[PDB]
Amino acid sequence: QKSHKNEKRFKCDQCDYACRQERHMIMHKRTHTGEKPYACSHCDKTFRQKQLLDMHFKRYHDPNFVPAAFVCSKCGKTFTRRNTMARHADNC
DNA sequence: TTGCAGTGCCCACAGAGGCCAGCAGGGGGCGCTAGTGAGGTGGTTTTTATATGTTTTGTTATGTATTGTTTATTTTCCCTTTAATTTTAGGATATGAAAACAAGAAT
Ligand SMILES: [Zn+2]
Ligand SMILES: [Zn+2]
Ligand SMILES: [Zn+2]
Repeated sequence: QKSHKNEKRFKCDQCDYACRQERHMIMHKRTHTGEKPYACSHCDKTFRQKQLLDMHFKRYHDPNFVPAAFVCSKCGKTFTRRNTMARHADNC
C-alpha cells in the first residue's frame, strides 16, 4: 500500500482522470452519469456537487450576501477573486 | 462572467504498532530442620576356664582262717591161751507112804 499511499489511488472507468479520494470518485461519476439530486430551495436549479451549490442557495437568496471587499494596494479597487488581486497588485 | 469537471489542502478520527507495566511459566541455588540409620564405645555379666581343697578310689600289708600232711595215739580186727562156767553121770539124802504092829472097840 506504500505504492498507493499519497498517489492517484482511484482510477475512473469512463475516463483516465484519477483522484486520491473515493468521495472524488462519486462526484466525478455523477458528471458522466447525470444524477444532480441537489436542489436550491428557492429556484429550479439542480446541482451536481455538494454544499458549494448549497452556498449558491444561501447567497442567491440571502440579502446578507456581503461581498468581501478584499482591497488591493494603492489603487484600492475591489475584485471578487483572489487571483485577480494578486495579478493586478503585482503591477499596482 | 458562470456551470461544470476536476484538483488542493486542512483537519481529524481511526488504525495501527511500538512502548510499557503486569504477571505467569520453568528452573537454579540456598536457610534450616525432624527423623532415622548406623557405627563406635562403655558397661555388664557371663561364661569359659583355671586352680585349690576335699574326698573317693585304688593299692598294699598284716592277721585270721582254712586245707592239707605226716605222725600218733586209738581202735579194732584177728589169732592162741587160759578161767570161769556149763553139762552129764553117780552117790547120797529125805520125806513120803505103804506096811506091819500094837491098841481100843465091838460082837
Ligand atoms: Zn470519468
Ligand atoms: Zn437558488
Ligand atoms: Zn490596485
